[PDB]
Amino acid sequence: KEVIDRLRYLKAEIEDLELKERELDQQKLWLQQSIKNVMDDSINNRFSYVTHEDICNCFNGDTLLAIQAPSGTQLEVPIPEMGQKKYQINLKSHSGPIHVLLIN
Amino acid sequence: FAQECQNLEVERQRRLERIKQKQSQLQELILQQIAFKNLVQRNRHAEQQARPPPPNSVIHLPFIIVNTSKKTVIDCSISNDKFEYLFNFDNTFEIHDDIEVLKRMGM
Amino acid sequence: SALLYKFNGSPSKSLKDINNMIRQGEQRT
Repeated sequence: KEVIDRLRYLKAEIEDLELKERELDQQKLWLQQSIKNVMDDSINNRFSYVTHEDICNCFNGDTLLAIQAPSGTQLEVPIPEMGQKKYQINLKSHSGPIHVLLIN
Repeated sequence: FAQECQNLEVERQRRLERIKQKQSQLQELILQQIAFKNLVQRNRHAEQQARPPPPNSVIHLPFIIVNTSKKTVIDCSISNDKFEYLFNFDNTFEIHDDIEVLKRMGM
Repeated sequence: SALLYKFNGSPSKSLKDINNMIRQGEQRT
């Protein structure tokens, strides 16, 4: 039949697809690890910043608000319902205080 | 059987569409590291020709950029509950990440 | 009932969905 070895063929390809994902899942998990090791060198953390000019060059006009918080800080944005509509940002930081810079 | 053929062909494409996206975020992650490395190298060079003060002219990673209209009023509220911040806008806004601003500036 | 983002631990695809949600608002079904 045309279908029963449309099966055997498809069921022969997904394992190559399966192992490819296993590989891609291992590559991603210790690429992430290698990214974590770089951004916590104490020398690298010393120069992990951006200036006003950089922000201004990538954001034409308007009011810009820069919010800085420690890692793992959660940001929650609810739906623009009406109560006037509500546009808000709920910030939760457990590891420290947050720093807010007003860009001009 | 038949629907065992329709099930694997949908599942195939799924696997395919997912494995593809994984290989995309995988190079993005690479791009994230080289961009970070060059950003560090760039700031070290600038410091050899100048040191910028901490609260001003500098933003440390990680951070976000909130963009709204000039006529938009922004309010910041802290309550009795701990580890909570509440920002209010009377109009729409946009949020951008450290990763995207690093890409927009080159590396 | 809301979208979440994590500092240095969440994909940029998350913020894109947030920005789209804010810009579109409540939608007709």
